[PDB]
Amino acid sequence: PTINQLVRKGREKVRKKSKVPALKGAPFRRGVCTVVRTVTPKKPNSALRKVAKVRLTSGYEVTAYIPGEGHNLQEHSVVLIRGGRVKDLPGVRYHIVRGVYDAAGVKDRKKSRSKYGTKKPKEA
Amino acid sequence: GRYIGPVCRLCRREGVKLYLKGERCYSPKCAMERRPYPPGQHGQKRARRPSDYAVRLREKQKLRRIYGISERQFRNLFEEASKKKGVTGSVFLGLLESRLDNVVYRLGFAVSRRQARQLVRHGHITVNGRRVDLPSYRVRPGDEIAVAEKSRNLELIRQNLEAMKGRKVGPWLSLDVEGMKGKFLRLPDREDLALPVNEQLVIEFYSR
Amino acid sequence: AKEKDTIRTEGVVTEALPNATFRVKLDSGPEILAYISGKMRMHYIRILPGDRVVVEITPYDPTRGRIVYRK
Amino acid sequence: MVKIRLARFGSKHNPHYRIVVTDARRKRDGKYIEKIGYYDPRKTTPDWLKVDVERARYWLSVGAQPTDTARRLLRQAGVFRQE
Amino acid sequence: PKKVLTGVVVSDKMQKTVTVLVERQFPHPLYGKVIKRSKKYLAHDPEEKYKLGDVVEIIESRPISKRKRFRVLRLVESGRMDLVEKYLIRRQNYESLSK
Amino acid sequence: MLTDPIADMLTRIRNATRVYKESTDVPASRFKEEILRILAREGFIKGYERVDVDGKPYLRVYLKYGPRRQGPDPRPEQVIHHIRRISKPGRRVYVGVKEIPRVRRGLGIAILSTSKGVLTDREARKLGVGGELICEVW
RNA sequence: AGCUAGUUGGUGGGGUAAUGGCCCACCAAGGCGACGACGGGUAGCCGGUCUGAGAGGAUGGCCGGCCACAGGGGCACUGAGACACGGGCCCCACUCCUACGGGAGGCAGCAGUUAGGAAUCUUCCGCAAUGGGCGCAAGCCUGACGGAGCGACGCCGCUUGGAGGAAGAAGCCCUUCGGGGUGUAAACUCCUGAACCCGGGACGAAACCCCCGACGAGGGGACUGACGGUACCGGGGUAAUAGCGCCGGCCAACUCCGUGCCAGCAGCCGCGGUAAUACGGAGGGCGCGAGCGUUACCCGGAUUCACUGGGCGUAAAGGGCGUGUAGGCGGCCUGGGGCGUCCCAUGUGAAAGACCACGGCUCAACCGUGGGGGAGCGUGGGAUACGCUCAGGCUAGACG
Ligand SMILES: [Mg+2]
Ligand SMILES: [Mg+2]
Ligand SMILES: [Mg+2]
Ligand SMILES: [Mg+2]
Ligand SMILES: [Mg+2]
Ligand SMILES: [Mg+2]
Ligand SMILES: [Mg+2]
Ligand SMILES: [Mg+2]
Ligand SMILES: [Mg+2]
Ligand SMILES: [Mg+2]
Ligand SMILES: [Mg+2]
Ligand SMILES: [Mg+2]
Ligand SMILES: [Mg+2]
Ligand SMILES: [Mg+2]
Ligand SMILES: [Mg+2]
Ligand SMILES: [Mg+2]
Ligand SMILES: [Mg+2]
Ligand SMILES: [Mg+2]
Ligand SMILES: [Mg+2]
Ligand SMILES: [Mg+2]
Ligand SMILES: [Mg+2]
Ligand SMILES: [Mg+2]
Ligand SMILES: [Mg+2]
Ligand SMILES: [Mg+2]
Ligand SMILES: [Mg+2]
Ligand SMILES: [Mg+2]
Ligand SMILES: [Mg+2]
Ligand SMILES: [Mg+2]
Ligand SMILES: [Mg+2]
Ligand SMILES: [Mg+2]
Ligand SMILES: [Mg+2]
Ligand SMILES: [Mg+2]
Ligand SMILES: [Mg+2]
Ligand SMILES: [Mg+2]
Ligand SMILES: [Mg+2]
Ligand SMILES: [Mg+2]
Ligand SMILES: [Mg+2]
Ligand SMILES: [Mg+2]
Ligand SMILES: [Mg+2]
Ligand SMILES: [Mg+2]
Ligand SMILES: [Mg+2]
Repeated sequence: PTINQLVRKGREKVRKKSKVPALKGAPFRRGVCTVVRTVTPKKPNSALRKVAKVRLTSGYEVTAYIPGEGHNLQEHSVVLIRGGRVKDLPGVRYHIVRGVYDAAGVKDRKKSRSKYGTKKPKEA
Repeated sequence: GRYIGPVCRLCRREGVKLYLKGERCYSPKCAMERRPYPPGQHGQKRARRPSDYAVRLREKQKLRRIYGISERQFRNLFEEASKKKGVTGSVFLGLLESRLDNVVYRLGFAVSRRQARQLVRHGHITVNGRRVDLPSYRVRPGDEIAVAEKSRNLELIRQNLEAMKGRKVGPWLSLDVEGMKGKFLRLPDREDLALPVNEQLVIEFYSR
Repeated sequence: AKEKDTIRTEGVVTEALPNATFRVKLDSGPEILAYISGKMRMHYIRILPGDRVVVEITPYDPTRGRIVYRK
Repeated sequence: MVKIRLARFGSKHNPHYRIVVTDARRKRDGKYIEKIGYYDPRKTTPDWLKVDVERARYWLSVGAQPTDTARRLLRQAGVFRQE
Repeated sequence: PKKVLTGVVVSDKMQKTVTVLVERQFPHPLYGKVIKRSKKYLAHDPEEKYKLGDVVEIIESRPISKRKRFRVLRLVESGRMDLVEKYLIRRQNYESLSK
Repeated sequence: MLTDPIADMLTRIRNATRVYKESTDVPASRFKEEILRILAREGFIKGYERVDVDGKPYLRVYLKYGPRRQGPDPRPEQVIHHIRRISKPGRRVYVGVKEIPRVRRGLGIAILSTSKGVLTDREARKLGVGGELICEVW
């Protein structure tokens, strides 16, 4: 437009939408689990994905993805949220970190380790 | 700190000679001389087209490995160079050279850069009358550097000196071959050095 | 690893849902939204409510299976 | 009260003091009126201490008061010197 | 300097008090464009001499009231009812703007 | 409204350059005349004069071009590649001695109305004065 | 979208160090507002910080300024100064004692407990330095401060060896069975000598005091150490922690086996339903490296809120048009004013940083010294082309 218009009104600033209500911009959040269940992905992909319905110390009821290949998660398991969309699962926004709390290191991982929070094999 | 471990492998990866063993990298043995190909399995695989980032990256790696440095340090040096007035590529190079280990190497107090660094570390080199033990020492021009007095007596250094007896010492430096001494005179230039570098590429890589 | 605890149980097809997600009244007991295998999708194999299909069921939560065998 | 005092800047073990003119009720690091000189305890430099004399004299005249160390420093660098 | 300001008498509806309109022109901090920016002021005048429509010199002063911090130095131009009227019309419109 | 005059003049010039008629007609101002003079000095136009169209004073513009060009797109080589009025009326910009913008690194020019008449970039620098950034030419 | 009744202005008084609707008595009936009032939400604010080519944008941790609040609220007193952080009173909320009548409290001081929470530190030594405050002084106080403790929390520095050493051991992996890879890597030779132990050992600290000099200037003397037997130097002296990410494209780096749209990976495209350079493993490689990756959050890339620097026939997007208010914007000539605007001088722009130079801690980070710049704002002077303004005219706009 014309600078006069700008002067009159101003530019409507990019109010940055939050991708994550982990509240506060809380870089993690620990919480307890409603139900450990399993979900169908979408139109492109098909695989029984291991999810957890999670209640948080923020106060929200959000679903969360569990990593690895063999989990050890119950229900009143104390869990730690990572945050970060998986693409496939809808309504799903937060990962869980395996390695601390009631999510321990996935055994039989020796390559991709830290991301899954599993300790080192003492080499011979 | 150090890279440490397998060296001539880096040279192989680069494809242009390093002289990073010194001798050995001088004898028919750097693997560059006898073996001239990428390391690991696909060492003999028909060359992938290097993406334009990749070439730059490779060049940077070459350069960084040449003087034997941590990458953070290198980055800092680059930043400093950029901050300074002049030709960044040339000035940066000069500054890099102006590190103590490099100086030691180029004056031939040790025959390899790693070796030079080691020597610097243990309490061997003496800056204007006092020992310094840090590879990242920035030696400003017109500066006098010696071998230590009670460390004056070691055989290796003598041998190295002898090797540097007869042949030329880089234009910006000069050495005393008897009193175990050496001057760093001028802050080295682009044309003053025969490096395998193309510093422009490195600079470009850094920009991002 | 590939942790195999998968229960290979048969069942009569109950309710035809979208996406080829067939409620299958199993020989085990309760019906779940068990969907169709990728193999079946590839070969173009139509299931109707009236077949005894094999559903490969998970022990974590018996709510979702997988129709593997053609009828 | 208006005080002429050293202020610590610098580092741990490696101290550095500014001969400064400031207020009584101020932070030892605080917004002083006027930087008048400098002194390093470590004697590390040949030009370790230096004051500007004229300004110091002026401050004294108004009625600024030196604390002890500051006073000593002034004496050393010649301000209380009379001729 | 006891700050010196140019502006017009928009209102006398008061004992001794004059209302002044300083149209200070300023640049915008961003878009370059210069804006006629108006601020109202209230000046003490110990005479009632200054009438509805006069441009006057307003001086930074010690306060006499809850926002009334200027004496009138002097008259500049008497009787420019144009700039008066604009303001009045704007004020009138303000009543029309609501609801 | 023929609203800004200078801008209008510039536009006319640009149009002329685009469609290659060695002369154009624009209404008459002192400001305009001064600008034209500056342009002439610099070399962007062969000259000008001021004649009459309908009992109204008018400034003719004797344009300039570079040599008739080779190959495809014959179009005589253009000397005024581009023109732009920066201090657009209402959006009025003001620059100082440390704010004269080095236009094309030196191969076009800016035009700066100053206290010291109507004048150019180098001149401004010499005289150490600032003013209004009416226009940019390259 | 209207708000306002001590609310706006007045006279007097009171109160105050001092103006004042701060408050009161009485009179007037205004005032502000779409140039964004009141209301809501949000929020300490800045020097700054990070980013960014810059303009900007976001941020305001520490460090310095200034405000504000010391359970919540409200108020005074005293004093030069508070409406008073470790001073008072009173109500409410809470924890402590109670012989039930009543009091005690306030760590948002250091240290820690407790809670929340992903997450944050030693119930540390010292008055030695500097500052504080009292005191003639000695001195006394000081969780200001100085330091140590813990944490790869961030940045920087250094170690985890180097010189040899096969046209190439084993180990392990592919194979087109020749061979290649790992890899000069190893082993082994030589040397060095971080760690480590012994020998010393600070600089930081010379004053305040004392005497000669008048209790001045000046001169001599003494005492003074938490850090810390630390740093550092002298001698010896051991080859002495490597990890994590990724490896389809972006994007640096590929093969084999396992697995079969399953298990899984994912930042996006998307990979996987039997030869997966995308999944699990194994080598190889690549990236950095005592760290690297994940997550949060900000800027960048987004010239994707566009002032620099975007658009609106069909992509999001011209309102249905008219009249018209504020507003914005404006023809040609001549003169004045000089508000904008420019210029020159200065005053300011505290320090720290950011920038240059130099110096110091064995380099660097860190830190010092000196300079320079600095948007903006104030004052003095000028300039008048350009906007503005006032005056006069002009007919090309407009109207008749
Ligand atoms: Mg490091
Ligand atoms: Mg299975
Ligand atoms: Mg009343
Ligand atoms: Mg009064
Ligand atoms: Mg009031
Ligand atoms: Mg609120
Ligand atoms: Mg802010
Ligand atoms: Mg602060
Ligand atoms: Mg207070
Ligand atoms: Mg209280
Ligand atoms: Mg209170
Ligand atoms: Mg008192
Ligand atoms: Mg009092
Ligand atoms: Mg109180
Ligand atoms: Mg505390
Ligand atoms: Mg606790
Ligand atoms: Mg907790
Ligand atoms: Mg601490
Ligand atoms: Mg004590
Ligand atoms: Mg003291
Ligand atoms: Mg006593
Ligand atoms: Mg401390
Ligand atoms: Mg550390
Ligand atoms: Mg070796
Ligand atoms: Mg000892
Ligand atoms: Mg080893
Ligand atoms: Mg992975
Ligand atoms: Mg990938
Ligand atoms: Mg793989
Ligand atoms: Mg990190
Ligand atoms: Mg634009
Ligand atoms: Mg667009
Ligand atoms: Mg459309
Ligand atoms: Mg319309
Ligand atoms: Mg109008
Ligand atoms: Mg106008
Ligand atoms: Mg400063
Ligand atoms: Mg400085
Ligand atoms: Mg130095
Ligand atoms: Mg007129
Ligand atoms: Mg007509």
